[PDB]
Order: sequence, then C-alpha cells, then structure tokens
Amino acid sequence: EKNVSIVVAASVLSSGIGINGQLPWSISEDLKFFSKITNNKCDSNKKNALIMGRKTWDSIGRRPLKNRIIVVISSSLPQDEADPNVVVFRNLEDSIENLMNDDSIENIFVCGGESIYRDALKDNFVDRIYLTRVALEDIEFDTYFPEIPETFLPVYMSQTFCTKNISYDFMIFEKQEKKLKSIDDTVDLLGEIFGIRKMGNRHKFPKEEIYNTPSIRFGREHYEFQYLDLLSRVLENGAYRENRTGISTYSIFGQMMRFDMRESFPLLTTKKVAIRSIFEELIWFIKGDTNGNHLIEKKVYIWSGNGSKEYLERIGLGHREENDLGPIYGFQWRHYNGEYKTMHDDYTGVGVDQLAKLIETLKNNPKDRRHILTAWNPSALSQMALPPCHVLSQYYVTNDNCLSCNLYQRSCDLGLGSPFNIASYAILTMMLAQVCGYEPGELAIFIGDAHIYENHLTQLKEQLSRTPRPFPQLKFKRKVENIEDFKWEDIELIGYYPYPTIKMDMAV
Amino acid sequence: EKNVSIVVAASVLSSGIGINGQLPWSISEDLKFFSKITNNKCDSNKKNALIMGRKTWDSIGRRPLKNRIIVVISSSLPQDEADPNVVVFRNLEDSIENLMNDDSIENIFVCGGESIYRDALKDNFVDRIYLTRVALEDIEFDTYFPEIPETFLPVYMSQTFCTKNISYDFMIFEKQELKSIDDTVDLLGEIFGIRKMGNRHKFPKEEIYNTPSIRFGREHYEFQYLDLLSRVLENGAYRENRTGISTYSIFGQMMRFDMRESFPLLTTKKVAIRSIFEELIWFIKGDTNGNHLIEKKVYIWSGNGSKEYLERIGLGHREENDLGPIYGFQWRHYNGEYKTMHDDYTGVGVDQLAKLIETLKNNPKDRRHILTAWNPSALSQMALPPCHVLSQYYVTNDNCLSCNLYQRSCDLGLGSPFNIASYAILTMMLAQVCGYEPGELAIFIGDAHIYENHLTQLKEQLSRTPRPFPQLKFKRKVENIEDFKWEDIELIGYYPYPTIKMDMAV
Ligand SMILES: NC(=O)C1=CN([C@@H]2O[C@H](COP(=O)(O)OP(=O)(O)OC[C@H]3O[C@@H](n4cnc5c(N)ncnc54)[C@H](OP(=O)(O)O)[C@@H]3O)[C@@H](O)[C@H]2O)C=CC1
Ligand SMILES: NC(=O)C1=CN([C@@H]2O[C@H](COP(=O)(O)OP(=O)(O)OC[C@H]3O[C@@H](n4cnc5c(N)ncnc54)[C@H](OP(=O)(O)O)[C@@H]3O)[C@@H](O)[C@H]2O)C=CC1
Ligand SMILES: CN(Cc1cnc2nc(N)nc(N)c2n1)c1ccc(C(=O)N[C@@H](CCC(=O)O)C(=O)O)cc1
Ligand SMILES: CN(Cc1cnc2nc(N)nc(N)c2n1)c1ccc(C(=O)N[C@@H](CCC(=O)O)C(=O)O)cc1
Ligand SMILES: N#Cc1ccc(CC(=O)O)c(NC(=O)c2ccc(Cc3c[nH]c4nc(N)[nH]c(=O)c34)cc2)c1
Ligand SMILES: N#Cc1ccc(CC(=O)O)c(NC(=O)c2ccc(Cc3c[nH]c4nc(N)[nH]c(=O)c34)cc2)c1
Ligand SMILES: O=c1[nH]c(=O)n([C@H]2C[C@H](O)[C@@H](COP(=O)(O)O)O2)cc1F
Ligand SMILES: O=c1[nH]c(=O)n([C@H]2C[C@H](O)[C@@H](COP(=O)(O)O)O2)cc1F
Repeated sequence: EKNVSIVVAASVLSSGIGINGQLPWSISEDLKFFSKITNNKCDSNKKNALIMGRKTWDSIGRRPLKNRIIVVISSSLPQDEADPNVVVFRNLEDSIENLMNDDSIENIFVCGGESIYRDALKDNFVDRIYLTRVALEDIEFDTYFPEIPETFLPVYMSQTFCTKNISYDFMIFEKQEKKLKSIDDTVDLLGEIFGIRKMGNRHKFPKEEIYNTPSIRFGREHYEFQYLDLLSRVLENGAYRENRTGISTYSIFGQMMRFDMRESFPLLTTKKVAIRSIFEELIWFIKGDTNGNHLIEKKVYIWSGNGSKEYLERIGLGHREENDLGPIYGFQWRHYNGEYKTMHDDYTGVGVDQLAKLIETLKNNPKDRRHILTAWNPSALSQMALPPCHVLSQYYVTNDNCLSCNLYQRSCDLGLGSPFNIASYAILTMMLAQVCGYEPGELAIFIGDAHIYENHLTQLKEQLSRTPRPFPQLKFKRKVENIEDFKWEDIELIGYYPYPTIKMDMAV
Repeated sequence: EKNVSIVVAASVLSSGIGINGQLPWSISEDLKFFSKITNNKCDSNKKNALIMGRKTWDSIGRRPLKNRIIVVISSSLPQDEADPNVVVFRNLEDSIENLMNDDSIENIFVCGGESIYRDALKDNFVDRIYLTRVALEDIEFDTYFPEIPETFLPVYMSQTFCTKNISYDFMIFEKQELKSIDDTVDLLGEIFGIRKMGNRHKFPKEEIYNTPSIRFGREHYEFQYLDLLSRVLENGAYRENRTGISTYSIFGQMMRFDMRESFPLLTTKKVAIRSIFEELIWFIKGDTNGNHLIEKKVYIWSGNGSKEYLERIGLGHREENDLGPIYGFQWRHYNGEYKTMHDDYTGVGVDQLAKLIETLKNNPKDRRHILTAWNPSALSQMALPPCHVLSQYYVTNDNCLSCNLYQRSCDLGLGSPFNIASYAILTMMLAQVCGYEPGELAIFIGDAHIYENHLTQLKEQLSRTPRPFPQLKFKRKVENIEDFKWEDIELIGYYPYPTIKMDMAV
C-alpha cells in the first residue's frame, strides 16, 4: 500500500515530452529535480523503484541510476538476474507488485514514456503527479503526456524558473478520494460576537467560487497568484462605491503584490496582455513626452479616452489641444516643477531631471536609501489630464548587484491598469538595471484604492477560471548607452503562451 | 479521553478575576464569549458540563444556564435530584466522573473561581485554557487566577478589542504532550540557491521568533511589527550607509494595524507617546524650528540639527536647529520658497493639509486624498530627506478613515514605533475634524533595517509576549486641527514592558 507517483516534464500547451527518442530540451535543473524527488526516501535500508518503458530505458543509455532500482517494462528484453539494480517485467500490472512481496521498496515512481504513462493512468495506478511544465511549443514532438484525468487536482504550483531563456514550472497533482482545531472555532465565535469590529471580518478569505484553482491551498507559489488573489479579495470584500466616472467599482484599501524578476517576467498568462503598448507607453514616459498623438501614431490608444476634446472640456481643460495631456508622468520624471505651457514647447533644461539623478545615484551610490522617483506634484495636479496613479517608486541595490523596485499606486484598476503597471515597472527596472550594470531583482507594488469596475465583473470572473501558466522571459537584444535609446525591436519576449484576450472597456 | 478546558477572564498583569464576590469589570462581549465557547458542541443530543465553585454559583444567582449542565463543587450544598441542570459534588476529583460515566456529556469546562482553578491545575486535569486578558490593574482584587504552569504554551492571541474604553484580548493555551508539498519546496530550494525567491525571504528561525508557540494564531497586530524584526534578523543583508553604524536591511515590507478597537502603541516596550504627539503637532503647525521641540523637552531632532551635523552636510549657513523645509513645511507650504526658520510663510506654497481636510469631508469617495513630502526641488535644503514620504487616506462606506503610508527608510529600533503611533494619531485627528471614525493603518516600507548597535536590545524586545493595545481618546472636540494639545489626550490601559534604551545613528 505504498505510494505511486508519476514524474514527467511536458510542454505547457501540447504536453510534449519527447522527440526522436530524446527530450525536446536540455534543462539541467529539471534532471536534478528528477534525481532528488526519486531519491527522496525515509528508510535508509530501502530503495525506490523507477518504472520505465523499454524505449525510455534505451534513451538513458541502459545504465543504472544510483541508489535506485530501475524497472523496465518490455516484452522482448531478457529477464536477466545479473544486475540487481535493473529488473524486467512483461507488463505494467505485474510490475506493480513491489507493493506486496517487495517490502524492501519504499516508494514507486512512474516515468517511462507515453505508453507507460497512459497505461498507468487508465488503470488508476497513480496517486501523485510531479509535473514540470516547460514553455516550449513551436517545436516538433512525437511523444506526449496524456491529459490529466479529472480525478486529479493541482495542490502546488511553483514560481517560474529560467534555464537558457526557457521558462518552466513545477506542479503537484493529487488524486481525490472520498468525502489547528479549536483556533478556527474560537476565531469564528469572536467573529459572531464582533460583527465588523473584528478586523478579520473586514478581510474575509475569498470563497471557493471566486478563488483561482481552489485546490491549490498551501502551494500557491506562482506569483501570478499575487494578482489573481487580489481580484478574489476585491470580489469578496469590495465595497460598492461611486467615483468620478459613471461606472461604480468594488473597492478595498491597502493591498500588496510581490513579483520575482530574476527568473521570469511578470506578464500575466491568464490573459493576453498587449506588451507592445506597455513598452511604447513606458518609453513615452522616459523621453518626457506628454503628447498623446505620438502614442496614437504608433497604434497605442490607451490615453485616448483621457485626452479627447470632450473629456478635457469636461474636467476644465478646454483650452488644450485634443491630446495635450499636460504635465504628467513623463513630465514630472524629466522636468519636475517645470512651468508647463503646451505639448509643443521645448522643455530641455526645465525642471528637475529625477530620472537622470536616479541613474547617476544608482551606479555611484548604490546603498543609498533615497533612490526615489515621484510624480505627485501638488502644484501641477490641476493642469494634468489625470493625476498620477503609480505615484511614487523606490529602487534598491542588493548586495549581489540586483535592482529591486517598490511602487506605490494610489488607485488601481485591476481590470486594465494593474497588469499594465506590473509589466511596465518590471521593464523600467530592467532598463535601469542594464544602464546601471545590475541584474533585475524583485518588484513589490503597494496599492491604496484597489478596485474592480462593475462592467468588468463577467470578464474578471472568466479570467479567474483559467489556471496560470509559467511566466515568460524578457531579454534585451542590445546594450544601450542612454536609457532613452531603447526601441521595440530591441525587446525579445520568449515563451509567452497566454490565454485568449479578454476585452474590457475603460471608464472615462 | 474527554476534553477539559478552563475559561477565565483575568487582568493583564496581576491576573485578578474577582472582588467582593463579583467581577471587577462589566464587559458584555466577554460574557457572550463565555456563552458561545461553553455552548460550542458537536453532538445535538449531548450537553456540556460547566464546573464551578459554590461562591461562583452564588455570584450568578443560583440559576441554571440554558442548554448546559452546571456542576457545583461544595461541601455543604444538598445533593438535590430535583433540578437536572444543576448537580452538586463534594470534591473536584470525584466531579471529574463525566469522563467515564455519563456519555451524554461531550465537553467539560472549569470556570469556578480561584479555588477550583488552582485545584484543577495542581492535579493536571486541564487540557486547554481560554484566557481573556483585561487591561485593568489599578483597582482592588481579592481573587486571582493562578500562574499558568510551564506545561502550557500559547497557541492563539486575538486582536485587541474595546468595551467602554477597556482593552481586552483573547488567548488559548495548550498543554504540551500538506506533507509532500513542503518536501518538494525544500528540494527546489536545494537545487536553486537564491534563484528561488522563497530562499531570499526565509521564514525566521525559532530563536528570533516572538512567542514561537503561537503559529497559526498571530492575530494580535503587534506581531505585524515583531515579525518584521524577525524577518530582518533572518534575511537582513549587512550594509553600510551614510552613518558610521551599519545595518541589516531588507526591501519591501508591510505592516497593518487596526484602529477601530485599539491604538497601535507597542506593549513590548514603553514608547514615549508624548514626544510622538509633540512631533506630530509640530508638523501640523507647519513648523521647522527645532528649538520649539527642544523647549518642550523633546530631543528627537537634536542629532540631525546640530552645528556640526549641519556643517558636515553642507548647511553651515543655517542656525543651530534650522532643519529647513521638511515635514510640515511641505504639508503646509509645498513648493514654497524657503528662507529661514523665523520668516512668515502664511499664504506661500500649497497647503496640502487644508486641501486634504476639505476634500475628505466634501468628496470622501475621491481616490486622491494624498499628502506628500518628497519635493525634489527642496531635497538639498533639508537637514534630512523625508522618511514617511507619502500617505493616502480612504473613507469607508461606514464613515471610517483609513490611512496608507509609504516609508522609504525605516529604523525598526527607533523610528518605526514612532511612525506607527504618529500616523495613527494623525488619522484620528483627521477623523475627528472631518467627522469620521478611525479605520485601519497600513505602512508600506522600502528599506526596513536594524542598526547593528540595536541587536542586543531588539532581541530582548522579542523575548516579551505582547499585551493588549491601549486606547487613545480625545478629551474635547477641536475646531481646527492645529488646536490639539497634549492635555486633550487620554491614554487608557497602557501597561507596557520596561523601556529599552537605543542610541540614534546620526
Ligand atoms: N519529458 C519526460 O519526462 C520523459 C520523456 N520521455 C521521452 O519519451 C520518449 C519515449 O517514450 P515512448 O516513445 O512512448 O516509449 P516508452 O518509453 O513508453 O517505451 C515503450 C516500450 O515499452 C514496452 N511496453 C510498452 N507498453 C507495454 C505493454 N503494455 N506490455 C509490455 N511492454 C510494453 C515496449 O517495449 P518492447 O518493444 O520491448 O516490448 C514498448 O516499445 C523518448 O523520447 C523519451 O525521451 C521518456 C520519459 C520521460
Ligand atoms: N473573572 C472570571 O472569569 C471569574 C471570576 N470569578 C470570581 O471569583 C470569585 C469567586 O472565586 P472564589 O472566591 O475563589 O470562590 P469559589 O468560586 O472558588 O468557590 C469556593 C467554594 O467552592 C467550594 N470548594 C472549593 N474547593 C473545594 C474543595 N477542595 N472541596 C470541597 N469544596 C470546595 C467551597 O464551597 P463550600 O463553602 O460550600 O464548601 C468553597 O467555598 C467571585 O468574585 C467570582 O465573581 C468566578 C468565576 C470566574
Ligand atoms: C527517464 N529519463 C527521461 C526524463 C528526462 N527528464 C525528466 N524530467 C522530469 N520532470 N520527469 C521525468 N520522468 C523525466 N524523465 C531520465 C531519467 C534520469 C536521467 C538522469 O540522468 N538522472 C540523474 C540526474 C543527473 C543530475 O544530477 O543532473 C540522476 O542521478 O537521477 C535522465 C533522464
Ligand atoms: C461564572 N461566571 C463568572 C464569569 C464571568 N466572566 C467570565 N469570562 C470568562 N472569559 N471566563 C469566565 N469563566 C467568566 N466567568 C459567569 C458565568 C455565566 C454568566 C452568564 O450570564 N452567561 C450567559 C451569558 C448571557 C449573555 O449572552 O450575555 C450565558 O448564556 O452563558 C455570567 C457569569
Ligand atoms: N485585456 C486587455 C486589454 C486589451 C487592449 C488594451 C488597449 C491596448 O492594448 O492598446 C488594454 N488596455 C487599456 O485599454 C488601458 C490600459 C491602461 C490604461 C491606463 C489608464 C489611463 N487612464 C485610465 N483610466 C482608467 N479608468 N483606467 C485605466 O487603466 C487608465 C488605459 C487603458 C487592455
Ligand atoms: N525605546 C525607546 C526610545 C526612548 C526615547 C526616545 C527619545 C524620546 O523619547 O524623546 C526614543 N526615540 C528616539 O530617540 C527617536 C525616535 C524617532 C526619531 C526620528 C528620526 C529622525 N532622524 C532619525 N535618524 C535615524 N537614524 N533614526 C530615526 O529614528 C530618526 C528620532 C529619535 C526611543
Ligand atoms: O496606470 C494606471 N493605473 C490605473 O490603475 N489607472 C486607473 C485607476 C482608476 O480607475 C483610474 C484613475 O481615476 P482616479 O484619478 O479617480 O483614481 O485610472 C490608471 C492608470 F493610468
Ligand atoms: O520618521 C522617521 N523614521 C525613520 O525610520 N527614520 C530613520 C530611517 C533611517 O535610519 C534614517 C534616515 O537615514 P537615510 O536618510 O539614509 O534613509 O532615519 C527617520 C525618521 F524621521
């Protein structure tokens, strides 16, 4: 009655595992994971059994694996008794007799090609699945991993790792069966006595119907959950509130999201995100530009709503040209406190250049605690087409020469602005890291008013029904001299396999 | 084999539970907690047994409690068989016969005065302890709860609640006697050294974790500060800075505090609340004169405002304590041309605080209640750049005022407790002037660090189990936010641990 687990590394979409008798990739850390998970035992006087098919036995050179016993399933191989570390069986059913007569075997691992995988799943021999999702799909496969049956549920999904620009995950699946202690009861009783006087009741845990992949309870390591859980928390505790637009929101206050940038790029996979528009807006900020037409001329329409004749006249800026957004992010980054006139004037030399001072300080005094870039200028708020949402950012150089970023966001549209903000400040930190000579670190986003617009409810709930996939990789094709020299052609997005786009309208 | 639990409400320091045959307090929610915890059962055809002494049986009027069976320990009361809800036993040992006989009893609760408590603990009959710590100590007691034996460890400590300006907690004590997900995470952590972000955010070891036995019940929001200390001690990188005292630093941290039922003033260390208030009202008035704080026996800005320090950072033209345009000058005169600490600035710059107050009561659901202090044009003139850089304020649907604060650099030994209390008081001041109630306080930290000369001190502070937060009330309602005085502040139920001396790094 010992445990039987599948160990497999398959592609993220088509679940390919092999091609021409070998693997479609070469990931060293994945093999180490196979080695450590198949050697993991509890009894020093027992060994683990690794079951594999004959063709898989050929692909590993027909040589034994240390500290383990390999069980080859073959109809033609001679049942040789010379090697005690390799044993041959004529069928998979007869091979699963290490449970009974062989008390010297502690755990059993199935890992031997499509034929053995499919037979082990069809006959319900498998209890656990150790899946390594690999972000490679536009290549050739001839051997696939079977679709995981509905009797299995995911219980763990690791963060995204990177090897030679290849993104990969680690997941565990458990086969469902039938059907502290008093701390939960005491907390529930306290919540019944104190209604909303108990702060726990104002931060209720999301219900299962709005929880992304609810079967993953204690292993929600993938940092896309940092965004999906915020959606669920809003759906559970968001107060219905009006705002300056005609579209009400469900809002909560004081939230946090954390993302890794060392081994992945925080571009959401549960929805296809317009990465090009994000980059074009970011380089538009860096150049100090406030002319909205330059984004529209590059097929980027995210600032069209807040820069129309009707919207500008409504907020009392009818004197402006159609897309003259005024002194905003790009103008406070390069010309802070500069007297703004129009989008056509020359501002070279005006205001404080925070971005230049930031870059100079990052490489000359890295351990300084004042790497701050702000956009909140109370003297210029009335002239802006929209006050800053990503208000302030701080940057940090670790001891191992990595650049981390903290961002405070006063207002967060979780449907549209939030994924853009995550990717935008990830790219910005990477740009600062390359110009200053560091590596990307971490990205923390601290949110004030985190809200969901009521016309996004059907869409975001749809997005919550999609299990996340490994984050992609973002690499720069060339090293630039000035941070303003980055071009969209210099960006390489590797291994991005998202779910279909989800259309959502912006509230003007 | 059946469960035996003590339910008791005792004072926070002396563990007093009674006076003159009655309770030393009147907390309605505590009685409701007693009712819910003693009625909590699993079988609908069973009842719970409440064991109490005779004097306690007298104090409750000698009347039965619904749905439960009261067991009175007395040597004189007649063993009457008329009332089935009240049964009398001659001693506590013989009374613990609900274990073997009477299968109709599911759980057993001991709750009957000092004599029964002490006997139940001395004979090792008790498995669990439900303690309600009450923040009342300068009153008279004649009945005390025994000192909890070392065989018990706390497993839960609730947030601080308030009833009639009385702070109280809820704790659980236990007597000491997935699966493969943790293994897979450990294996992945062995393969990827610090490439796995979990290894860069390691869970603190037990030796630096405050009350490590409370694992799943760290509800008390003082843990939001103590655990941050532990995280720094576990993952902090040793780094140099502008001062001669190196720190252990981490980046990107968060603390959350409740202000509806308590005031976030740390109990594991006596915090100078008066100096915090005087600094805050000094900010609100728009004052940059460091002498006005020194004249009020507040010396927190003496180090960053000396002749030697100002000359060192290139401000030798300044007067002794002319700190320059800092907190409160950017609040009241943002972008205002700063001259000296004595000039008249009435009307210059943008008054963020006034606009903030006006917007909070005229447009509460606005998403732009922002108060900033980071002025890149004035950084060179400041004696010290702002640490609490930016704050945002939020009006809930039930007319509560919450506050978010971003802090670029956080001295966890000295500045952090001051910052927590300071912005707590500021939110309360804004709430009263705008006509709201205090809400929540979230603090987002960039460079959270511990100075190396605070290591012995902070580890000492981590050895102290937290106590209920106190209460902060205003004695009068003011017309303008600048009119608050220290005499208008009432700090109720503050019973901290001894002060811990720590030197500031200049
Ligand atoms: N990414 C990953 O995790 C893994 C990938 N792979 C890859 O997959 C490929 C190999 O898989 P695959 O092509 O399906 O071959 P298999 O590994 O499944 O081995 C098949 C052989 O096993 C024997 N066999 C299979 N079923 C039975 C049965 N019901 N009764 C008796 N004997 C049986 C047969 O050998 P015989 O002819 O002797 O009778 C058969 O030819 C390789 O490219 C390999 O590298 C393999 C393992 C893991
Ligand atoms: N804050 C809280 O949670 C609680 C507080 N209290 C307070 O504490 C006070 C009461 O406690 P306390 O003064 O200690 O009195 P007790 O409630 O402990 O009752 C004592 C009586 O129980 C009987 N008794 C005790 N021990 C024995 C024994 N070993 N054998 C036989 N009979 C025994 C005796 O009754 P007899 O004379 O008949 O022999 C004795 O007089 C009250 O003020 C009450 O309000 C009470 C409960 C809870
Ligand atoms: C059957 N097979 C193909 C193969 C390749 N990648 C996989 N990856 C996963 N996640 N799961 C599998 N079953 C798997 N199988 C294998 C099996 C073992 C070794 C191997 O060389 N293992 C060494 C690992 C060497 C190392 O430390 O790098 C060991 O000690 O177990 C290679 C391919
Ligand atoms: C023995 N005793 C004194 C008393 C008072 N406060 C306490 N508080 C605690 N935490 N623990 C105790 N053992 C305790 N005991 C009692 C016991 C029951 C009631 C009582 O009236 N209980 C009603 C409560 C009525 C209501 O809902 O408020 C019930 O239904 O249980 C009062 C005092
Ligand atoms: N899925 C998806 C998806 C598909 C296409 C697009 C447009 C594009 O790819 O070009 C988008 N993004 C936006 O349509 C978008 C995203 C961010 C902003 C910033 C912004 C400015 N002012 C705002 N005011 C409100 N209220 N909220 C906001 O997000 C903003 C404005 C628009 C998302
Ligand atoms: N326990 C304790 C305890 C006991 C007494 C006092 C002083 C008093 O009660 O009056 C204190 N607080 C301070 O001594 C103190 C607290 C906060 C500051 C703000 C500050 C300005 N510049 C700083 N620079 C550094 N590096 N760090 C800092 O905290 C500050 C400066 C000093 C703490
Ligand atoms: O980068 C952005 N991120 C974002 O979340 N918004 C959304 C938040 C909110 O829905 C709206 C701002 O309206 P308000 O000023 O009332 O917060 O824009 C806008 C951006 F430009
Ligand atoms: O409110 C404050 N909080 C705080 O933590 N500091 C500490 C943080 C740091 O130890 C020092 C500033 O050093 P630096 O300018 O390098 O961030 O002041 C100062 C304040 F005024």
